[PDB]
Amino acid sequence: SGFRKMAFPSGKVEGCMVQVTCGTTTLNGLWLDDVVYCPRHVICNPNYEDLLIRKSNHNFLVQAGNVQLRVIGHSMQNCVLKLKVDTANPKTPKYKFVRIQPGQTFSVLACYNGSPSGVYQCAMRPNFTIKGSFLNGSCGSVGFNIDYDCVSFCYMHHMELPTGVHAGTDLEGNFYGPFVDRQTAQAAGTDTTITVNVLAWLYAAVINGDRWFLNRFTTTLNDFNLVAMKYNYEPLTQDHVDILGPLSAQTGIAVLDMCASLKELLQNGMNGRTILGSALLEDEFTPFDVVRQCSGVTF
Amino acid sequence: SGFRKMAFPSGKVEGCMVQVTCGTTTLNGLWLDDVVYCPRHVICTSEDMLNPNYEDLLIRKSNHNFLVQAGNVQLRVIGHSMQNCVLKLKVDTANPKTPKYKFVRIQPGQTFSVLACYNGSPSGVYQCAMRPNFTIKGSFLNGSCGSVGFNIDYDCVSFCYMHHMELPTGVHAGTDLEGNFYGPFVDRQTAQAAGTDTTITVNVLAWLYAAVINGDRWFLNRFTTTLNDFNLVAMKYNYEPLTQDHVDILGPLSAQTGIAVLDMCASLKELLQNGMNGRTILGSALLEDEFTPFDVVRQCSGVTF
Ligand SMILES: O=C1N(c2cncc3ccccc23)CC[C@@]1(O)c1cccc(Cl)c1
Ligand SMILES: O=C1N(c2cncc3ccccc23)CC[C@@]1(O)c1cccc(Cl)c1
Ligand SMILES: [Cl-]
Ligand SMILES: [Cl-]
Ligand SMILES: [Cl-]
Repeated sequence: SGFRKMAFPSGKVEGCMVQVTCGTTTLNGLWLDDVVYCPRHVICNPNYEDLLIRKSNHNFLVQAGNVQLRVIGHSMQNCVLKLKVDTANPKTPKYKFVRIQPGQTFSVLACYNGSPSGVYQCAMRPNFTIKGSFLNGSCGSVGFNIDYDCVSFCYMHHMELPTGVHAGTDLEGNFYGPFVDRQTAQAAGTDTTITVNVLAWLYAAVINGDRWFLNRFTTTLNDFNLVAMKYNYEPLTQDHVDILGPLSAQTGIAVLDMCASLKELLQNGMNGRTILGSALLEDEFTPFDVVRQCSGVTF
Repeated sequence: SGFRKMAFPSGKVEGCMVQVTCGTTTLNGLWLDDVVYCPRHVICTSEDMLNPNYEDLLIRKSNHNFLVQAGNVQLRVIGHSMQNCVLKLKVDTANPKTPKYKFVRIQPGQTFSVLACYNGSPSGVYQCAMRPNFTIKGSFLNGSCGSVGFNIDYDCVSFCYMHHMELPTGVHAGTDLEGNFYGPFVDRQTAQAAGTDTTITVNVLAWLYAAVINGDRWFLNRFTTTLNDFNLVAMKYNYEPLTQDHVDILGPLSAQTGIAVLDMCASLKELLQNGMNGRTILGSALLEDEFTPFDVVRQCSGVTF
């Protein structure tokens, strides 16, 4: 029993975190094989090709623990700088670089000066930002998922927006969201609630014995989406209904039967009650996260 | 900016998790140097659990009855002893991944990270607090016994909890790493229940100071309170009494924000009376009590917004 916001074990990622320094800027890098990946803004309206051409290998100081790595090459890929080093990381895990979609969750290993400080779970919001917990010096911290023994790196931290939310790239340097890596007026767009995730969390509550919100009613996909659009909820697709199939079979509550429960919660509120210790509808657990936590999958 | 329920990086603890098997029972062990620590109920069957005589069950076991697996490697047990509700298995290999560590017993209200494990394999990490009724609100399934709670301030891991059981309300009970249970619990299948739980007042105040640091002040008021009047009100909402020690501990946060502890107490009194009226504090519609004053200082900026 119990249901917590759970992150993946961070050990395989901790063994990859390094400190990158260029002039006065210090941030975090990810050391995989003989390459250190970090935000390109470590070098400085920026013309990154012009700033980079003026740098030599010895201008980049890379520290792994109490050991200085020597940079033997450098290149830029989108908004990420790739620093070739002479030493392959002996702690390099089995890994892939994957780009995630809004609604997907991942673990973040927040780092300062190449040293991991904490791990938390979060979701890529529909507006492509993350509601993270980052201070200055956290740039280069990464987001990941673990599948069997393979680490899938999906996020690298670059900046904080004026509302306190965060923006970054995948490990190929492509931003999530209409953001740019420069000091200019940028803002998070209007956000929405991840509907399939709220439904998954309602199924996690039922499995754990919280059933007060269930009702005898069902709905159609179209009627549910007309209601959900009114409350700034993301549209629910047939793919989402299909993905919730296993949870629907385990609890005996059809997906549109759970949608009718959700419609009632949106129109009436919780009336002083809580679901899994929360007075708000939680949207940062995916259907797979619910299945994994209620089954004990290990890595 | 931002405020998340943050766990310590689990790598130093992952390298210590092993699987312990005795007969038909399998659970998790913590391998530090040449000793594997695990719940003593690994020697019990389901029937034994009503009134187990652990001394009588243990005397019938030999070293070779304990199977310890670290990854895909079998460790050899060369000795065994019981210390309170923990079994200590001496092995013939020191763990090369043993971090710098201490065993610490914590008090109610303290927080810690939990590395939940099944078959000696880590599955996830989350943040917890020792409730005032000495239970923890964890996420544990059968097979998670032996999973541990810890903190990693600096490079040293302080082990504070080892998981032993789930109570009928779905909450969890366990011991420190010397095998002493937190609370009035026993490792017996006897009728046991969590006592009435309360809210950790000093932690809610710490979290209100975190909200002020992150730029929010909507909940503040022009009032103050005496400590005694605050406690008379707090007890009516099932909040733990706030002591002079708690007021002292909140001193640094009070100095950073410019809000006296007793002025923050008046704000808490008003929130209890009025609710949030559709508003949130750090993204929550409930008052959060699983962040300590120390956690707030560790996570938040030193410069208030
Ligand atoms: O947003 C930024 N940083 C920051 C990142 N994360 C948290 C912060 C908290 C507080 C202050 C800054 C934070 C660090 C670099 C930064 O100022 C910047 C500026 C322009 C473009 C880019 Cl890509 C990055
Ligand atoms: O509570 C217990 N366990 C469990 C531990 N954690 C989560 C569980 C979830 C679901 C079922 C059991 C869980 C495993 C051993 C257990 O049945 C037991 C019984 C009596 C005393 C003791 Cl010390 C331990
Ligand atoms: Cl609601
Ligand atoms: Cl010791
Ligand atoms: Cl303590």
